[PDB]
This record gives sequence, structure tokens and C-alpha cells, in this order.
Amino acid sequence: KKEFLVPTRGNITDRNDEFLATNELVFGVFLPSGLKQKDLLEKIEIIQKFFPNFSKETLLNNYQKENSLYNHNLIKVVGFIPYATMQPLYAKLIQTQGIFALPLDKRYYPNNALASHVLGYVGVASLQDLKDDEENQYSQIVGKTGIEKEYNKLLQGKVGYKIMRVNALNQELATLEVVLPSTNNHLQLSLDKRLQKEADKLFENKRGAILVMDAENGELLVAGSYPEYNLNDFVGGISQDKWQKLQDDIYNPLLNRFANALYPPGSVVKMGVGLSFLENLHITENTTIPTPPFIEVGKHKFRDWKKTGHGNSNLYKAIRESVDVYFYKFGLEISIEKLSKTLREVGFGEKTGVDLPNEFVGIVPDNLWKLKRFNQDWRVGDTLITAIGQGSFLATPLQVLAYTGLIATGKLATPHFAINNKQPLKDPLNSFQKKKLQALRVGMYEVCNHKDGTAYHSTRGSKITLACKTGTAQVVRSHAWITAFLPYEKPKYAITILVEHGEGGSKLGGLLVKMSNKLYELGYL
Repeated sequence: KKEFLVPTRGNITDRNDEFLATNELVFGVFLPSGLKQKDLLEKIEIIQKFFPNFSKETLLNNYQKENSLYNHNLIKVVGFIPYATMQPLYAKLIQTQGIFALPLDKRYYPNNALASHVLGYVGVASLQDLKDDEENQYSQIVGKTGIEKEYNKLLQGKVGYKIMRVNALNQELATLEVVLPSTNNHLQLSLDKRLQKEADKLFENKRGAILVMDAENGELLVAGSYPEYNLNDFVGGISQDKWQKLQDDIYNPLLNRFANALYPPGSVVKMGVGLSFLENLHITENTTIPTPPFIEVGKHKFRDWKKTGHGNSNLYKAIRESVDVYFYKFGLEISIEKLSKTLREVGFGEKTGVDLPNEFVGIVPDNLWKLKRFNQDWRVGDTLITAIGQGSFLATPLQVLAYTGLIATGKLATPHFAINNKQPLKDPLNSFQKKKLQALRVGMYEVCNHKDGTAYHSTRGSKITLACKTGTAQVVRSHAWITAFLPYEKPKYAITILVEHGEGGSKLGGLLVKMSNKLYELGYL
């Protein structure tokens, strides 16, 4: 009756205990390391006769990896046999000289690509990891991206292993007992597997990102970066080829588009700019100015999204019909310092503070930044391009999401996955600003619900009342934003949707409606 230190790792579940990440128990077949080239092939022969399956080439190959996840110092793993298969042939395989069968509780992702950039994958700990370590983290198995890395310590458990017993008695079958577990390491995410699937359906041929947040605390119900990758491909430690084809896909599936990609926010920053206008200028939301197809400054002319122009327009209307010239005009009057302050406040400067390694911060172009990095001081027209969320203005979908959350509720939520991060709501806006958000919400409600709103024909057939804002980002065909909260009458959720080359905002409303309806259908509303 032999016992084994079986390497295991914690479970990752969705907000309803549905398994996002877990383990399956197998046997690894191992050979002694530093083995003679003549022995090796001979012992490989015996293994494939036991398990007529394994390709003589892939066993040799396996034995020769220099980044195996489960290798010992003096024995190397050549293959992964299911318990069903190993059971009958354990004893005779033990009996053969120089061959070992060791239980391994390896990673298994049941839903494959689902939430791949959220969950992330386990891998062999590298030399640059080890050389940089400041916490006596000497484990060969560690998380490499997303949650796996973020909570590696929690998920790895106390020592990284559990103790199992195998009884290949006089009997002809191997039983398997767990004598000591590795407990206190289940992690529970706020995701809803069911919603994440609807998100996966919505982006079936598309590229970009989608987030659905509880704006009262930060819980991310959905978080997709499309295209996703199939986490299982990384389980034994990624196949050198399988790695290539993930790196060479021109759609770039390794990138996290919701946390680690930048984009101009475009028209979506209009509420925030408008807030700055109200703070800093002798204006109310109801102040009405004329808004031709264009105005000019000196050398250049600044054009409205469409050439008809809009006639007269106040802030409600500007938001409603995404009027570029309103913002160009008052952009002339506002100070970039006072603008960029407003923008930073509502989130666009720094990180949202999400449970993922290396969240990206964007760029809020101000005047102290043009002088430092470049040389000339800030020109007036530069404000105007920033006022409509383009030029050197870059942001993540999370920043847009969090901004939307702030506009909806008055307080900045910290988007997170891990359910047990009490993430207290931050309050960056003052009483006057919170008061003035009221206008902005009505604005956003008009975009979705007033017949001239840009997303009116877009967002029809919605169970719950939506307040939304569409945008486009120019490319460094145009990226399309839609960002929203619901219900309008009493806001709880925020949704942010980015499609690369979706082009507009009145294709995306259909997606907002779809996800919004799937929420009501599953009783979140």
C-alpha cells in the first residue's frame, strides 16, 4: 500500500458554484532522468505496448520537454494516463524495471474558452519568475495570467499537494483513497456562467470586449475578451505548436481586450466633458447654442459627425444626438487643466483596481504632459479633439464601464471578479457634480428612448428601460462603443460593449438589448 504526494490546486467557481476551473485525477508515467539514449527508446517501447495509444514519437518528445509542469528532479513524465485505463495495468507497470506511475490532479476547464482571459492558466514557473521572487515562492507550478496568477497563493493551498493512497493488493485492480486533502482554497467569482455564455453568443463572429457590472459594489457578472482561447490547451503546459498558432492568429486571441487593450473612448466621454462644462462655465445643461456642420479655429475646421448639422442644441440634445460641435464650441472656452481634472476624476486617468495582473491605465492628455514628453505648449484645437474623446485620449473598456457605473449611481465602483473582495465604493465627485449627473442620466436615457436618440431604432425590443451612449473610435474601419446602465428609473447594472470594426453604435444596441434581456430573463431584474 503506497502513498503519494499528488499535486493539486484549488477550484474556481462562478457566483452559483458552477465549476469554472477544477481538477481531474490521472496517472503520469515517468522515467528516470539523465537516461541513456539506447535505454530510453527501449523503455518507451514497453510503455506503448502497455498503453497501445501513445505515439513512440510523442513519448520520446514528452520525455525531452524542458518546460514540463509535473517533472521531478530525478524522474520525468512521458504521458498522462486516465485512471480507468491505468487501474487494470498498474501492478504489472510498476513491476517493470525503471518505470513509474504517479497520481496527478491536473487542471481541467469544463467550459473551455469561456472566460479564458478572466480565469487564466497555470504553467511551469520560469527562471525570471524565480530569480525575481521576494516571498519564498519556490513552487514549480504557478498561475501565469488572470485569476490563476492573481490568487495563486490562495489557490495553491498550504503546501501545493494532497496525500493519496494506492492499493494494488493481491487483487488485480488499483483503488484510490485520499488520506490528506489540500483544503481552504476554493475561489468563487462573481461571474454568471449563464450570462458569460450569452456574451460568447453575442460575439460569435465578432471581435472586442464586453463587461456587465453590478454598479453598487463592483461585481463583474460578465467579462469577455474576444476571441477567447481554450484554456485546456495549457493544462500539461502549452504545446510549443499550440502556443504558436495562438500567437500567429491575426485576430490576436492572447490579448485581454477588456483590461489590457487601449482604445479612444470617442463620443462616450461626452457626459464627463459636459460635467466639466457645467462645473467650469457659465452654463446650465439647458443652455442652448447654435451648432453648424462645422466651426473653425485657424488652420483647421472641426466637423460634426454628419454634415447636415444639428441646428440649436443644449447638453441634453448634444448627448442625445452625439453632437460634436457643442463640445467643440465650449471646448474653446474650457481650460484643459479643468477638463482633464474632470476626466481623471470620473476614472480615465488611473486604474479601475481590478483583480487582474497589470491592468492598463490610459492617457488623459493634459498640458503638463505635452510639455514634458514633447516640447511645445498646448494649442487650443488640441482641447477640442480631446473634448470628443479622440486624439491622444486612450482608455480601457473597464474605465468606460466604471465611468458609466459612476454616472449611474454617483459613486465609483471598483470592478472585481473575486466575490469576497469587499470593494468599498469610492467617492471622487463632489455634491455639485453628483447633482449634475442627473442631467447626464436623462441625456443617456434620451439616446435610447427619445426618437432622435442615436440608439433609438438600435435598442428597440428591450424588457427594461435602458439609458445608453454610443461611440466610435478612430483606428491607429472604426471601433464601436456602446455603454449603458439599467434600469433607468433605479440603476443597478452597467454594461459596456466594444466591438472592433463594428463601426457606429446602431448595430451594437441590438447586443445591449440582448444581454439586458438575458438579465431580466434570469431574474437579475
